[PDB]
Amino acid sequence: SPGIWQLDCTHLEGKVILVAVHVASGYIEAEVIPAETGQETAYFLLKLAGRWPVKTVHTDNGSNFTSTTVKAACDWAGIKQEDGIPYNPIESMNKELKKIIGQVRDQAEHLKTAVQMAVFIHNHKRKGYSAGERIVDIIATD
Amino acid sequence: SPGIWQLDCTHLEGKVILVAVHVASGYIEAEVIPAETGQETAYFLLKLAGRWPVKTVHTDNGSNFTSTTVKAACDWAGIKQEIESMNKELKKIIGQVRDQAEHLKTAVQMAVFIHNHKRKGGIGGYSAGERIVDIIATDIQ
Amino acid sequence: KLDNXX
Ligand SMILES: [Cl-]
Ligand SMILES: [Cl-]
Repeated sequence: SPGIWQLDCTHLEGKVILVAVHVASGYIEAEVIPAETGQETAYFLLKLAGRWPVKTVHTDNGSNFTSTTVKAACDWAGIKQEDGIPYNPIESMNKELKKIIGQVRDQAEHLKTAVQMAVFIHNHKRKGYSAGERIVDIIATD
Repeated sequence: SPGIWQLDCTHLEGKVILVAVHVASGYIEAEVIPAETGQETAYFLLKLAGRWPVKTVHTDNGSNFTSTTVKAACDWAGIKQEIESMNKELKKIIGQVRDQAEHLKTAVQMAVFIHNHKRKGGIGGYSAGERIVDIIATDIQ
Repeated sequence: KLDNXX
């Protein structure tokens, strides 16, 4: 289904990376944030929603998602929040993203740059179509 | 032409908004940064390139685009360095929602959302976010 | 206000 995303967090070098996965395509977007707060999480989701037509987000039900800033953001953007609901068979994608980050880490002075290089690699990898090609094909309305 | 973008700066409240416009669609992305630095520019371009198939970026030629860190980012991502209304439109939306946010950055991203999702014309029309996705999907196929 | 406000 084209409008369904899953958000996950992963912690590295003592920083936090918020990852949004477009479930149908495996396409990802990611940002390093200083901590898993309501306001940081809200701002991430507002940006994501401005970029793609986001109808539903599955979350881990962390306290950052139960916050009223996140709820305000989701209602403003018309996003339905599904807290603590798995769509079924991820920690692979976290271990994978961290695998790729580990491979490019020596090419960037700062972790945030390495994370973006890793996102680029991930979304462009042919598996035949890339995740980046699949998300657009799935979302296109004509 | 599917891989061409234009990047422009706007100054508001002593902050800088970097605005990337996908030329063929009018779709935008934007970020708010403290100052127009080579580091921030490179970071914005790698984020853009991991999301969309960016081949060419047209810019204002300022010193942020000349830096060795921007050249290293562009080399890595395969980007060649070699719409003014869209920016005035963005600025006007930002003004209209500005008071609904404590921070400039939240108003900027609301305006981005409003801009990319707004249908142009009547029944039969498209939003910029629909146009970009349709342009790229058609190009792949 | 959408963010920290309000
Ligand atoms: Cl999270
Ligand atoms: Cl600029």
